[PDB]
Formats: sequence, structure tokens, C-alpha cells
Amino acid sequence: QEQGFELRDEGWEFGMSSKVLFGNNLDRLNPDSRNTLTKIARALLAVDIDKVRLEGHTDNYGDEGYNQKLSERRAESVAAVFREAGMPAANIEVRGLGMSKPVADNKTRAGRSENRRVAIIVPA
Amino acid sequence: RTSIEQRSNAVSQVLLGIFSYVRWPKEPAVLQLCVVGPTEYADGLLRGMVQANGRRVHAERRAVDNPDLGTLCNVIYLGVVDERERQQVFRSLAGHPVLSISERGTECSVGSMFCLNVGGPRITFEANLDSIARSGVRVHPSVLKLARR
Repeated sequence: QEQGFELRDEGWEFGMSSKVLFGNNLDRLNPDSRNTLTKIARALLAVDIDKVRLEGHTDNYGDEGYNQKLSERRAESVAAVFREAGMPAANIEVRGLGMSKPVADNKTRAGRSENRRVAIIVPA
Repeated sequence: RTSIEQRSNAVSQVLLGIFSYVRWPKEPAVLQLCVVGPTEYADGLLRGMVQANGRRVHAERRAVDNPDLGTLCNVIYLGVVDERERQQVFRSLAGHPVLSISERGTECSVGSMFCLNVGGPRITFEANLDSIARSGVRVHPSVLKLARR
């Protein structure tokens, strides 16, 4: 039902700073991304979610095959953080989508930067 | 094993559920819900609703190619549209503070924040945290307990 109206200021972890973005051709998480991820993982485990799908993505620069594999590496970097936060390994699905599903305009630096991402998906 | 009316009422309930975990940076007096594209389970929504906090939810269908969806609604309930149509809709919404929920749950990789699975014994959903992060609205993690009830 509508119990969310009882919520006060605690635990709002899915805001604008919770996107998981990567540098050009990078597949490693920077210190603050690791932090966000640990906090997302903690938030999820705090609401009894311990199962996740991680979908990696690239911008459209370069070869499609190379980008498919880069997108997998990005999702893998995210998976490792979920495992170290205590999420069971078998409950983490990893998937690379390469360049095929952009969220933003690849013709700008800012848009390509929004496309280099891992989307955390929480299944039923 | 479930009727169309049962499913539509269940969709109405889960949407009210989800809305209660959401905060808009500028809360309207009346929450504007837009039903966009072909739907099976929106007839209940379209009779209008009241939130448990007192706020009325005004529901209308709008066109997929309306360029102002992002300023005309707080919430979009997205029906079974093509890939071109889906791209059109999310281009219009980008940068506006909009809660997005899809009727069908096959494509939750990009676009909707929540994608419902309505066929079956209870409604469940998937949540895409990247879409939530880009939405401009605040969504509390405990919204995720609704998918398991």
C-alpha cells in the first residue's frame, strides 16, 4: 500500500549522484564510484534485495566487438563490488550491451560520457 | 486465473504504492499522470485516483509524439510502443522531473524506471537504477519491497 509517506530523510540512495559512469575506454571504478556502489549495495541489502542484473554499455566510438567486450568488463567491475559488499555471487547476473542501447546523444562529449555506464537492474 | 478488471485494479494499487516512495522537487497540488501509447491495464488509472496523503491524481491519455510530455506530467505510464516511439518519448522526457512506469517489462534496459509484469498471480516489477538516477525525482529504496508483496 502507501507506506512510503511515512519515510522521513533517511536512506535516499538512488539520486542523481548514484549513476555508475566510466572514463573513455576505462573499465575500472574510481574511489567515489566504489563508495556509491557499496552504499547502493548496502541500501539494497537493507531492503532484503540480494539479486541484481548489471548491464554494461559503451558510447559508439570504435569497433563494435571491442565495445561489446569493454561493456562486459565494466559490468564485471561492478559485480566485484557487489560481491565484496556481501551480495551472493550466484545472484549477480552480468551482461554487456556494447554500443547498442545509448541513453544520451553520442554526438557530444557530455552525451558519450553519459553512455559509458553500467545500469543496475533489480529483478522481480 | 486473473481477469482484466482484477489486473487493472492491481495496476492502480501498485502505482499508488510506488508514488508514495517518490518525491518531486516541486510537488504539485494535483499529480498529473499521462497514459501514453496502447494499454491494456490503464482503464482504472483513467478514472482518476486519490493518494493516501490527500492529493488527487488526474489521469489523461496523451500522444506519443506530444513534444511537451515532460512539462505536462509528473508521471508517465507507458504502453506497448515501438522502438522509434519509445525513443521519441524519452527524448521528450529527458531533463524533466518525471516518474516513468511501463506496462510491460520486456525492455527495462533503457527508458522506464519501473517495468511491470502484470500477467500472473501478483504484479511484480523490475527497477532500473540508472533510469531512476537520471529521472530528476527522488525514489526511496524501500519502494523495492512492493515487487515482493
